[PDB]
Amino acid sequence: PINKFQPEGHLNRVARAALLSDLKRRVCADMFFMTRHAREPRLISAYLS
Amino acid sequence: PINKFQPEGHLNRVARAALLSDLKRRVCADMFFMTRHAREPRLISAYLSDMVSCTQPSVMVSRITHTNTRGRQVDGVLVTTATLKRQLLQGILQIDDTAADVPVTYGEMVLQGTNLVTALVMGKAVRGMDDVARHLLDITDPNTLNIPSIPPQSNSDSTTAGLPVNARVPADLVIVGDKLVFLEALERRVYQATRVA
Amino acid sequence: QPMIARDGPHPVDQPVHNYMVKRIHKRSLSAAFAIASEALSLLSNTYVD
Amino acid sequence: YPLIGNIDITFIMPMGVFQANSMDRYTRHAGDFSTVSEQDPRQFPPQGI
Amino acid sequence: FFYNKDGILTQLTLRDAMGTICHSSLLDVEATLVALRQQHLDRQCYFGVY
Amino acid sequence: GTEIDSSLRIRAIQQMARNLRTVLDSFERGTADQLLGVLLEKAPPLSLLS
Amino acid sequence: TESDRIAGIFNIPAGIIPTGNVLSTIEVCAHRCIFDFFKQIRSDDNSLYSAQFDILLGTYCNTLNFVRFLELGLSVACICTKFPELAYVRDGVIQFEVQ
Amino acid sequence: HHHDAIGGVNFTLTQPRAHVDLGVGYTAVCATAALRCPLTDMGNTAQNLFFSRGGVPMLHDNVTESLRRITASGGRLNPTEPLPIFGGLRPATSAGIARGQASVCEFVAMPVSTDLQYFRTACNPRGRASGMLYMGDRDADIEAIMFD
Amino acid sequence: RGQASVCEFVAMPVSTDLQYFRTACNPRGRASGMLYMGDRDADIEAIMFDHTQSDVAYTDRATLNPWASQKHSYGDRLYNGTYNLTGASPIYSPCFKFFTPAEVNTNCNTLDRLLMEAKAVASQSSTDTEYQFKRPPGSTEMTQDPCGLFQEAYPPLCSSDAAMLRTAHAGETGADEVHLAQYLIRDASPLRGCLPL
Amino acid sequence: FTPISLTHQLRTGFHPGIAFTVVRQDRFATEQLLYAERASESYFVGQIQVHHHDAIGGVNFTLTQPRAHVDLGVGYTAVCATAALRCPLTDMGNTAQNL
Repeated sequence: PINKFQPEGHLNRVARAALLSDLKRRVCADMFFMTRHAREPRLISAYLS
Repeated sequence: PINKFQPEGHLNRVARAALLSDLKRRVCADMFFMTRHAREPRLISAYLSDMVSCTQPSVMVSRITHTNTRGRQVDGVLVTTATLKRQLLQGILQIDDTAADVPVTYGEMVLQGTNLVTALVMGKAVRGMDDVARHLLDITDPNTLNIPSIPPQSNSDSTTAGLPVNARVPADLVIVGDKLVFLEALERRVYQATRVA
Repeated sequence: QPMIARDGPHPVDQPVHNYMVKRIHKRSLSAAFAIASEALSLLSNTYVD
Repeated sequence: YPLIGNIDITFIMPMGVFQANSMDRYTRHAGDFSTVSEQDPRQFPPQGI
Repeated sequence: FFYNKDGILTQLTLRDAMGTICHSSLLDVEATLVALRQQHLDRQCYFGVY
Repeated sequence: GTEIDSSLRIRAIQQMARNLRTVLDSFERGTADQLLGVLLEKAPPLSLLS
Repeated sequence: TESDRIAGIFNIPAGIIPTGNVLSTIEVCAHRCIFDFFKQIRSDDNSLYSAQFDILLGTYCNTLNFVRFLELGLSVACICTKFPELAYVRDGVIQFEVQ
Repeated sequence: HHHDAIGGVNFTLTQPRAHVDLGVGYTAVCATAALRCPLTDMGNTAQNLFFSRGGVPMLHDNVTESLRRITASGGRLNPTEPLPIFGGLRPATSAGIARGQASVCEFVAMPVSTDLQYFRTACNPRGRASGMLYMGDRDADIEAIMFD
Repeated sequence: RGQASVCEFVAMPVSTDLQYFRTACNPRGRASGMLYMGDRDADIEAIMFDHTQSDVAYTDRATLNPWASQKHSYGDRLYNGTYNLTGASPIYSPCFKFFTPAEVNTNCNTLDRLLMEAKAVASQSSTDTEYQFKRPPGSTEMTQDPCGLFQEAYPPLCSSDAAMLRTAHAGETGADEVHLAQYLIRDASPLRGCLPL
Repeated sequence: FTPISLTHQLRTGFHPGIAFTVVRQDRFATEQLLYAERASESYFVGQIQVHHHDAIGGVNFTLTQPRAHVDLGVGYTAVCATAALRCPLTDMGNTAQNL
């Protein structure tokens, strides 16, 4: 999400706060991706790419 | 829905009110039509075709135009975000070609002769004053052999110099409905490592 | 525009020609390029150095 | 354009019908629409649709 | 009660509307009276106003 | 036969020919419209005919 | 305003060949109350060099596509036949004999 | 038809034509297929019966005037306030229209103890089913179905 | 978690029909706008402020609330941009666009003027600050703005009780509308499947 | 209904005889979807001239170029629509406006 959300860098307060909330949600979600989405053979090949 | 639910125009109060209610319902419904209906490629491919075949074409004067390798000329450009380009190309739209023939030369204009003296003396000018004057004089001065023929067409008599050449350029072309369009999501060629959003 | 002929209690239509005039809109493009004063002193030696 | 023709459909609704038979005024459950009032304001004859 | 940007429960109560209804603009009736006096008024009865 | 009224006369006859071409095209355009009208008046509905 | 309108069209000298020779070279500044736009320059001036102009970038006109009734798919639902003396027909009839 | 016009001359080109259906049975079948937007409003627009003149009036004119005054209150379409004699009693025009042409609702009186299962299917608002569709022995069986 | 959005409070009577807020509604209590003409020129002022006639949309009543919908009511004297009561405030008012009569020329038709106003209009708030201030002088950023040309506002998933906002199934949220005197207004915004709970 | 008494009632927990609507405007980041036709614009390119001025280190060269664009389409030759939704920039909080 750091290289996806911001184009270049040096964001203001609001963009950094929204990016930080997105970072919190993303690091809460996809931490055990291979023991959670083990049944789906497409999500693993989608996140490895 | 303005283009569809109004056939010709000159709508009265009742038809405009019904059209306004349809406009409100449509702008409430089709707001995030691609990130919402992501699991149904059929609806996305159905509304992209409506988007492409819902705009009127333009004038048709050209010498060398953009085309694919086979020879079919292209019908426009569908400029996207790279994520939306990837989502379109993975399972929704089909690739028609990988390389295209684009023109290289620009095609310049200049004022000289009658256009130069017309711009300097009276302060007006026109594209191809020699050709317009030649057509007007050859449709006005001579006898009935040449006068009763004024076809609205590209014409383009004389028009010395030019360069009709094409170059093969790698770019992905998709097809939607019956139209062949470009699909460019230009974010690395331009707007990359520079301060512009 | 084309025309269509019809009968009954409908007025007889005659074809309509339209004339439209559009105008140009002028924009620009600008880009900067700086030369340091030391480089200017180096490139204006005039057969001394 | 023809084949875009119109149709007319007429709708009918009764307004002040009170089910006069005492065997017809049934509720399908005990607490279907309970209230706080000591008299239920639904046994009264209706006045609107 | 409604939901935040992240899905957190938030609450707006009547104490929040205290920055709007407890202003001096609640008693700014003079422009309204000036606009109302410039209309067409009929001779109404004066039992409850006199 | 002056050199300025000739262009106006040519524009007049060109406008007249351009008008008359669409006037003659209008009958071929309207024959299908009349056929659609009289075929719509002549057709019973399927839901009662079947 | 009217003087500016007079001077606006067909701007001053702009390098045109002279037509007639003006005789009696005298002081023209004294009787300046003739003509419509009088401008006197000492030696030279930078307002003699102007080249602004208007340009027309082309006219676009479309041609109609004429339709023919036979080419449509609606022509299969009728048998068209000509009859020049139709205005003198009182009540034409058709007949059927079905067993 | 060479005919004079506002500025110049108007040429009206008139062509006559005729049609015969040369089929023994029925040779054209139409059917409604799709549904576009409804052109009317499904609102609550009560029909005002004060638009008509001709019936017997009440003896007191102030009773009729006051009755029209209360009837006009709480409704959309009403006769205009000066009551234009020698006129059509058109309702006063309004501002812009939101969701289409308003459809009026006509009220039919009927007893309270009415079988409610009659209105759950395709019914007839008169209360008794009628029409030309039921015949078989005579000609004047339409006033016997409708009124006898 | 981002720039804080201010909330403006509009007074109204207690016994207000609650079904008006269950769809896309107007905060003024009376539907207004330039979108309903076709007969004369001075009809936009008769829709917005003349209460002799009925409402255009909910056409059996004059206005939902009589405290913020007349010519010189409390909400109209508080939130109109003509009177300029809040001029010295540097803070954006989100109900400024719902109360201010926009500048209108009557020459064009409604549809082309609507398409002209449907484009990416300039912003009315600030981005780099932290309180949603007024538009800074000379800031250039274009936002596609729905519900500002239709003069409507979409109700989100809100309720008067936290108990009925969530059901006990480890999954979907609640859907019961009214329990005893509380209420749960279901989501009518375009964000039906977004903004996770 | 005095505003001091309204302050007392709103602080204590009383419910005065009035009700409110909140209005809250929110921003969202959206990825758009633009389509353009073939002969959508005519784009005229001028000639480039330079500008010269000093700076804090040396001199600055400003290269400028005038250009003009014409939309030579009869109808509408470009259609855009919002396609996707990113994270909302603003907060959907409860910040009461102070008058």
